[PDB]
Amino acid sequence: TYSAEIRRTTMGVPHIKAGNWGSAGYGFGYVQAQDNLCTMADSFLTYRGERSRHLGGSAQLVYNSTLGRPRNIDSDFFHRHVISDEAVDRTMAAQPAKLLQMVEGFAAGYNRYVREAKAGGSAHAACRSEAWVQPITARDVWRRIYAANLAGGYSNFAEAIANAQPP
Amino acid sequence: STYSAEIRRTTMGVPHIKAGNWGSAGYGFGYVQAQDNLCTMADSFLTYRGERSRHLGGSAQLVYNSTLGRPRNIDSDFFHRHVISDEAVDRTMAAQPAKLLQMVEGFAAGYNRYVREAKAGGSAHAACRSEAWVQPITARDVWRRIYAANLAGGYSNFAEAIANAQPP
Amino acid sequence: FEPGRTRAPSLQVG
Amino acid sequence: FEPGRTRAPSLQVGG
Amino acid sequence: SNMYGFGTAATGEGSGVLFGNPHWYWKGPDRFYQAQLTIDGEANVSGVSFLGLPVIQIGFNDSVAWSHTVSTARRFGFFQLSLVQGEPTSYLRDGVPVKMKPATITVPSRNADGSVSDVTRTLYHSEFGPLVNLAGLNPALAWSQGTAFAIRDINGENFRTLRTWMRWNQAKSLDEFIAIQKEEASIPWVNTVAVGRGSAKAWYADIGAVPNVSPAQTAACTTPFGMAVGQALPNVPFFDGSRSECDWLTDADSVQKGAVGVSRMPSLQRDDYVGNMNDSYWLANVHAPLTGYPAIFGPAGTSAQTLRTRMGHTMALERLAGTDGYAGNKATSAVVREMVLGSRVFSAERFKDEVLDLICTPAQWTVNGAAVDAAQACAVLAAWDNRGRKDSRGSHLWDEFWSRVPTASLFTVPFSAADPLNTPRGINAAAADALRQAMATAIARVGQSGYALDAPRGEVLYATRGGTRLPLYGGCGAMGYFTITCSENDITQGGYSMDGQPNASNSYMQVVSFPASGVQAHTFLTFSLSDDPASPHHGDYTKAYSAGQWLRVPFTEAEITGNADYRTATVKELE
Amino acid sequence: SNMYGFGTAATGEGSGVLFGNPHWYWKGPDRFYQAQLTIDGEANVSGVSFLGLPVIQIGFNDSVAWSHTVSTARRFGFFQLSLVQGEPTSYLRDGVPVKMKPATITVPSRNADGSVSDVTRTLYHSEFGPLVNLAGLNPALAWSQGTAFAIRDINGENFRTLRTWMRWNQAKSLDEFIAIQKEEASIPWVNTVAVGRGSAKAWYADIGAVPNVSPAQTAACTTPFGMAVGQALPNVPFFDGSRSECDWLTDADSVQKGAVGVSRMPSLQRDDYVGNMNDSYWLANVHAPLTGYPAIFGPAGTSAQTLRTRMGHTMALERLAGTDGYAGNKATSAVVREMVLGSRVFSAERFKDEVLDLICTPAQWTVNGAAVDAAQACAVLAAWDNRGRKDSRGSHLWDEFWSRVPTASLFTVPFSAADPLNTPRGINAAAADALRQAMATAIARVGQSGYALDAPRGEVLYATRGGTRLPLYGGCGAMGYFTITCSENDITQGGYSMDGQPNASNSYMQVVSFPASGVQAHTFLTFSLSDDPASPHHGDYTKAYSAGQWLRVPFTEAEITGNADYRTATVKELE
Repeated sequence: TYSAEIRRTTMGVPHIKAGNWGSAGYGFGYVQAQDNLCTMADSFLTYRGERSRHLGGSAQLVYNSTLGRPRNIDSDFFHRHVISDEAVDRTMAAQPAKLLQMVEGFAAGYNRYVREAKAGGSAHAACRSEAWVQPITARDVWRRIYAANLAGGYSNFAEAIANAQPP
Repeated sequence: STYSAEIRRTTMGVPHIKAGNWGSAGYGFGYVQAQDNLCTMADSFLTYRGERSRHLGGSAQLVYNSTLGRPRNIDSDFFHRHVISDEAVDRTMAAQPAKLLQMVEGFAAGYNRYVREAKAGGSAHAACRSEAWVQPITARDVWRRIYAANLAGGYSNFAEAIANAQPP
Repeated sequence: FEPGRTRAPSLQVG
Repeated sequence: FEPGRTRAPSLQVGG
Repeated sequence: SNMYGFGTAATGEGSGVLFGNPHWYWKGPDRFYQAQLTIDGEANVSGVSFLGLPVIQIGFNDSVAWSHTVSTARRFGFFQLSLVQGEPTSYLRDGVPVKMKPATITVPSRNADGSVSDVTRTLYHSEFGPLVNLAGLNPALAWSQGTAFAIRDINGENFRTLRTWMRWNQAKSLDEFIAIQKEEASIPWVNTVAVGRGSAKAWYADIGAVPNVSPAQTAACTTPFGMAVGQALPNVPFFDGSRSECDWLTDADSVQKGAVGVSRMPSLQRDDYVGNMNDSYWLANVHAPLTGYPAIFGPAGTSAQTLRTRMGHTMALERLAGTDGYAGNKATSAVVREMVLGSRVFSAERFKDEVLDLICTPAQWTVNGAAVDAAQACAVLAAWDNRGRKDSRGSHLWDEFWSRVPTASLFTVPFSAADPLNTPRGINAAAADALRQAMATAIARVGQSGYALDAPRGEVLYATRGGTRLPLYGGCGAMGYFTITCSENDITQGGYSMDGQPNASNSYMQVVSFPASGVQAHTFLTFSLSDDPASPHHGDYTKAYSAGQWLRVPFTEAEITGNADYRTATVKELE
Repeated sequence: SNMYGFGTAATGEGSGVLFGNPHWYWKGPDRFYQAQLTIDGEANVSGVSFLGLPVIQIGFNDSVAWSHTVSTARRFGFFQLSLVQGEPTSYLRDGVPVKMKPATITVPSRNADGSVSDVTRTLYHSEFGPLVNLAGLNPALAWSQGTAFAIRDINGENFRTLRTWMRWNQAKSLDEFIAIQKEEASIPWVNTVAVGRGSAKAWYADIGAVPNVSPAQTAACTTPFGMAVGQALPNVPFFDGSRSECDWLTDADSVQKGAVGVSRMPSLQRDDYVGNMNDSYWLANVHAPLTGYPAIFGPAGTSAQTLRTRMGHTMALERLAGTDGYAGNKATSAVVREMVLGSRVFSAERFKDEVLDLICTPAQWTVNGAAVDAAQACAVLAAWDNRGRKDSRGSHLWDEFWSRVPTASLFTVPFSAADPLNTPRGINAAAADALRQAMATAIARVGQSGYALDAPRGEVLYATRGGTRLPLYGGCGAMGYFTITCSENDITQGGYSMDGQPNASNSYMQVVSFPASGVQAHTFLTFSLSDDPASPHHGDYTKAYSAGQWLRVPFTEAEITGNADYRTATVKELE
């Protein structure tokens, strides 16, 4: 039972209210998705290394970011190699309880909105029916989280890491 | 002994050059081309002479798309210096009939005439007229350009790759 | 030689 | 080693 | 690029009709420039040059008119070099070390701080041509201790091109035009179609400079590396430099060393029509295919033709059959002027109904587990005339859709050489989910671009001059357009704008015929004469192109001086 | 990115003022998203998160407000691995070969024809971190048969980041904020500035995760390659991976293996102000410089500050001197709100007159042998207010000029650590011709763009929303703007549009203070909440930013419910 009250004020600013961390996550993930689904859905393709599957290997990243705009194939390789299951595990293993719940709630909240966008409505006409608008996992959020830490190091050398090969 | 061309323009500005000889024809044709397209042409002679990097910086891409694609200025310069060398221009010119050598001589002179005009004033070509890469050219330069047009099917397609071929 | 690392260039003039 | 061939990467996060 | 040559049988008149339609840059130094050169008693020629070129490359005189399209014949080869051990700048020639020729080159380069400093590097030539770095093609193809690579382009030693065009500019009949082409064998990378005054047959030829290799050579000289990479360089000879036996051959009637001889180069003369749309020589004329020419020229009956090629020949046949909606059954100048702007869309004409029948029943879908409303999409397309005209409604939806349809087993009826215009065909019933997926995406792209699904193409496809968006017509070859107006701009980036650097599109256009009174030429320079936004000739020609009003270009002195916009001035200086 | 922390001495009230001004992406997943998190008995925080992040990164609660600017501190290093002969995937470590752990990865790739196939390769780790191709950096740095390179990012082992923002979100005072930062030493790549309720001092720190190397170590561990490429990677430890003495050190108060100890990381408390605009820790406060910290945090007074940094501190001093045109001499919430949008242009204020005096007499020139009339340019720039406000006239001329001025020997008065706000200065009279060159070019670029030289900035700098162009103000740091609105678009391609993917610009802004009633906060999210063009929250916030109308964000329960646009809803679900 996740449960959050979403209060919107001027300019749409959401004010999530919940009795626990997981439910706060649930509200926050929902509103972010509600307002920014196409960017977010594209983003999880990035962090998972699943861009080339949907958008082709040679196409560049759609959006700029601390990752720059490398080719999809190289970005995919970079994220899989560096943000691997092991790294995600090691990340998660070092988290407090409430944060782990928050992230659970966040993914489920995001996933709630995806189901809603798939059902209908005129929001996000740009991507609402694309295969890459799809549910995500707590671990995928953790991928994103880990990725935001790498801005000052590994992110700058994504192409370079994805192409490190012996003679 | 003087170049002399009559330039007749009609609807859409289409120029009809009328001349007594091939040199003078070249002169008028060179002139009207510059008069309508100075900025593109001037930039382009940097390309064929391999002088892009000095003016525009080595790490920038070619401004315009063409048969050459859009490599980095530095690579483009090396390609043209290497492939369209003096010897290549010397070998190209040796093969031409006298009238063409003359026409290209005129063409250069006519282009150069317009450069003198544009440098002197006027509002045409406001985008580039003050720039240092707007400069007179030689007959040999026009021959570089002619030679470059032929390479479209082979060398032009591997310009960056030719500019970076060196041993371990 | 790995065929999967082959990057076909621009061959059609124009 | 030829310093002339050095291509420095961008190191400003956000730039 | 497209071109037609129509014979006297196809026109009805005493002379044929030539349609020149190169698809070329709209900006940059290779853009066409329209002009007439008149040298007292030596030449009177009109047409178009690359900026920087002094003679006419595509045009006409009082006797002949011609055009060019890029040929499928490869014009270069690679040569693999076996390097001398210890000496990575020397290669073996039949067990004999040969020095590569070095060149030390310095280039001044402006540093982003202002100052200008020298950057130098030493590059190399083999006897075949310049050394080439092929690591980009595949990392295993680097210049190593034992292996290196040169590239040979036959035009490297072809100094005859400019002489050829000049001679063409002066030519007094088709016969002489053809004779010139045979003597020179210089045409570097294009087909040629010409029509002559008082000549019944239009001319087609891929007669130019082409690398000469035998079938025996191909299978014996291709290196392991050449084998491994062949598929990325189709028909490009990748030979063993080591062996002199692997050098390009010279025929008895070869004009150049290493070049294919004249008699073994494709040509055809027809009193009905010849045409090309960038496929091989093979289907120069649909009725009389050409075969047996050297492999380097491309496939001749084993490959499907592009949608644009299929559209082009369909247009030619339907004109002459009188079944294309124009008057009569003759390829007259006036009628050709219309049809080549017509903007018929082959993919639509052939497959739209098949597609809609299959996916619009019902028009409410589930795609990727998401509800999609395709009532509007389905109904707009069903209502659409399958053209890319200014007032065509829905045409852009089709573009966004068709170019996203996966081609793997899309057609149930495969290519047949005996039906080259109508195969492949037959939309695979199984493709239904792939088709709905592609349509969903198309709906979304047009959605976020801010255009309505039934928007008139004129508002989507445009060129801006003087601050106003001139409405345009046509589209991209990929969709099966013949009339080509192909933007590089994504539809979400303010529509198919033509203001940047578009992919190869209609540039110089001519419709030339020879009535009794003398040549007549109708022309376009789609982008206009002058790249200067301030010039009176930055946008006028483009305004006429938008309106589809062909310019009747004055040719005689009387026509020139008689022109409403006649201006003259004479320039001179010492030599 | 900019940020100010003002203490009670500067504000003259019970608490200080916090100004948070990250310059960041306008699109993409790293873009900011404004929201409030109210958790029962746990947290009540408001501010901003990257899309996909669940805790507030920059913002405030009832007790503390903070922001971040990107720090000059290097967060990575290289390691030169000496490979084992015959075994290029193994590197030597103190004489013994150590095998690089492989990972064989397969990525599905959509092919340009629709079909989906796998592309596979095998990548590697050293114990330092992933292997890294550095041929791009320099050809000689290729993964050879003898040598290879690995990169390490201390944040790769940093797992305390989310917890830290989580705890800051809950923090109950400035002292608690400080202690969390000191406890966690986790902040990955940013400076931090904070202000607390009833706390006189403002906080600055570059305390976080930072590589730990000694000056002794860098002298003994930097390889010949590391020396050779050292200037391209300033303060980046390019160490020898073969020697274990070169491993990153660990201090006695070091929170993480290989990171710097908490007491050797720069911080400062001031009751007047701390600020940072992307330069090093050095000048957190102009009156009391910070010195004596590890090299890796960047230059402490051995480098010229950027123009923006000079603008930033200048603004802060002149506010407190009461010499900036604003009322009083205190940094109050209300004044700070106006001040940070004023769009002053350092380069103009400091160098315009000298440039104009140097090159404008006379105003008709010879530039590269060509006549150039610069009277209009000279006059418009003389008349201009040195600001980038919506109605500033000629500001774009200055942008196109200044960014083209060659910087070599530009100033005659070199940088002096004693005077970091006024040095370098003194426009070199010997630069007159280069300055004329740059100005000539600027006149041309504006000319192409179709804007008049005296166009109001608002028509050049804009965001488009709902079909209408909202006039904007500000510019790029290169001209020495503090207010950042920095287009990636060339002036010729439709002005300084902010509709694409602009450069790091004003994104989430906040001015937070703590009066007796409780936390007050005024905010902007310049690009608006929603990336959907159909959303009413796609352009509302941008309208407000254009008008310069700060949004008082409701924070308490009565404020949220009392808001004129209050809508509430509830979402629930199992697990």
